[PDB]
Amino acid sequence: ATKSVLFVCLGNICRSPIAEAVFRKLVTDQNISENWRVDSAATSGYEIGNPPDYRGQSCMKRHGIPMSHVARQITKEDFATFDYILCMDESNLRDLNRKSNQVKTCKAKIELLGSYDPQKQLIIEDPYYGNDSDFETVYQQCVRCCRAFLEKAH
Ligand SMILES: O=C(CS(=O)(=O)O)Nc1nc2ccccc2s1
Repeated sequence: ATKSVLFVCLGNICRSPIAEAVFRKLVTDQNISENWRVDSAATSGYEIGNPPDYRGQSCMKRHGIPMSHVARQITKEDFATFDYILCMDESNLRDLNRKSNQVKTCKAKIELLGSYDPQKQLIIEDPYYGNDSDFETVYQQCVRCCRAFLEKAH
């Protein structure tokens, strides 16, 4: 379009780097990655500079999905440049809305990624203190939500 989407979670080391990687693969598989700007960022500064939690890498390797990212915090600019900001839970959503009201230009539509899930699992829960099966759940949620978002944005 070019179209753009920013996936957001608390740390940008587990949920949103997986979502970003899943989405980039989907558009690359459909020959339209050049039409999309895809990224991920954190609401917080807890993990800035760090790559995805290696448990998430292990999950993505199993599914054949390339993932390469260094954590960064969302900035005021992101609200002006992204068409969609898709986040994981209600705390992310609250924080993003708070930040968005501090800027003059907010192009982005800010929503829960789970609002796209055909299976209606609204919240994508933080797997950091969970186990490998929690990362797998997060992955599967991202696949379903990302596919539906690409098909038709709200
Ligand atoms: O970073 C993530 C996961 S994700 O938001 O990247 O999916 N979860 C955190 N839990 C904590 C808990 C304590 C301190 C810092 C952090 S960071």
